[PDB]
Amino acid sequence: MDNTGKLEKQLVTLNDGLPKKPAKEIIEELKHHLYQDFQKFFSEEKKQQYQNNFALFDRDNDKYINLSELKELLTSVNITFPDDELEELYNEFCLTSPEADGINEDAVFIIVSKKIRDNDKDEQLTQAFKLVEKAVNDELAKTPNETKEQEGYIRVEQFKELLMTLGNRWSEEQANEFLKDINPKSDERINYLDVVKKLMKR
Amino acid sequence: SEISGNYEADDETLRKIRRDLLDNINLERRHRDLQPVYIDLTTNNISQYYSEYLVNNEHNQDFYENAKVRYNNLGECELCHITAKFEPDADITKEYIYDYFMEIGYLFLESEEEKRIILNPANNHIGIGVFFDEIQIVVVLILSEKVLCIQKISQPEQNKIEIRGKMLDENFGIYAIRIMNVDDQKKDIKGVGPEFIEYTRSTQEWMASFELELYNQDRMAIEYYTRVSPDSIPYKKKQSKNEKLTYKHLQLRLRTPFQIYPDPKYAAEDEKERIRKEQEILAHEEQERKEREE
Amino acid sequence: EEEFRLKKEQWEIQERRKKEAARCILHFLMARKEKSKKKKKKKGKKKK
Repeated sequence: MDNTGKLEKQLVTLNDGLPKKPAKEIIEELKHHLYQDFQKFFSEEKKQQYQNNFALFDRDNDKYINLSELKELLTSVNITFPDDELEELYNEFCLTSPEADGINEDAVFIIVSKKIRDNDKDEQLTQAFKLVEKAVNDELAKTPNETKEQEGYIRVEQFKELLMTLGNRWSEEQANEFLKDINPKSDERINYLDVVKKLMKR
Repeated sequence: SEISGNYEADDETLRKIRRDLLDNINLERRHRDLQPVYIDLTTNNISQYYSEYLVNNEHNQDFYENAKVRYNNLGECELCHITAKFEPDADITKEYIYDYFMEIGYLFLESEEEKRIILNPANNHIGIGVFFDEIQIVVVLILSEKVLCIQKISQPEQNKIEIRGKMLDENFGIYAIRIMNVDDQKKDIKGVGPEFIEYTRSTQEWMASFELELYNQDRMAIEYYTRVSPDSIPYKKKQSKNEKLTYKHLQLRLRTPFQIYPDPKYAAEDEKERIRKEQEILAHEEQERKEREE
Repeated sequence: EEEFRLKKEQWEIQERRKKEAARCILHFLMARKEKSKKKKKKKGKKKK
């Protein structure tokens, strides 16, 4: 009795059974998970087109194309990477397949996966700005005594719970940083347009 | 097709069965003088997924571990799952299966391993997933020991989240509320520290109000961090212009894939069954009082 | 008839997809390669 103590540390230990399967099978299943998103991200036309821009640079028919051949495939498909990003992507697959003289057909497909997957993330994030501005303007028109300057300006209470709807959940904890990062200037209002710029720039 | 009929299950009934197993566990815990179990988002989602996988496939330790990795699970976890077949010549009905789930909870209370995992005093987060097919059913429970558990996540103001959580650890007070991209692990998407957190140490509860719009809200999780000696945390304290939060001194405690707790549907359905419970109880007590008067 | 027309449209789509597959197939062997030279003469007389 007497409530003698105490603050005790119930240390949350990350011992939740790291994948007991061998690293090889871990790799195959991770690859399958990556390819599954590929399947929907790219129409069958895109899939059966990337070979029509992979092989001729894969002149040797070994199913492996160097970084230059990968970039040529990208240019032919009208999808372009920055030099550094494309080189990194090609070299990562070359390392993961040391017995491969570059990036294989699957490697090129995955590189396009990353490209148009970043593009789709940006497009969803952008379409988010459209609904955000729609709601901001509608609520501002619901308050006719508030100047149009607020178009773009939005409250802290007008900027949080939109993190429960679309894409891949930014929870409430994933609703925190941007505030500190962009410094609401003692007003707790930060332009959703400024958030458009920053989130499109990341 | 002509002979075998469909057996689809309602989401409302799924939530009913899951929370009823949870409440039976809580009732047994209080009967034995044990702490009631809160709904951990990670455990709940992972257990639902695992039971859904179980009804059509057998237990897979590697598959469960990979699912936990994808969800970004945190902390030690204990799993209790059971699959049972229907009678060869017995009719299957909604109330039949619901009383069968009651009996599944009773058999959990009658089973050593699963009851022990459910009632472990150290473990303080529990998630339930109930699933089944035309031939069998499965119940899955995922429990863990953690400091902070989510008691309320609301959507009152369209643009002001509020994940209300209670810290089950005294040394640890919620300090860091931040996460990184599940798809982009290195991508520290969004998070804050005490200056934007309302922590009441006595309950060790925490709320907060801050900003982030309809950006990426389908899959990823919720990374609740805590600090030692909740007193030292400058909760909702104005950080100097040259002062920014440091998560390197902040301990990750709970990674629960984001979901409204209770999600408006969960909350409304739960209030529905509760209110009907009090309605039935009042009718029964009226009848009992009349009988006692006679 | 409506189901048949829908199936025909799906078949046309699959034919276009197989043309894309042929595009994949006709993109590899532009150059290679090495002199299938010596002996494929085994040509048994009994025909089909």
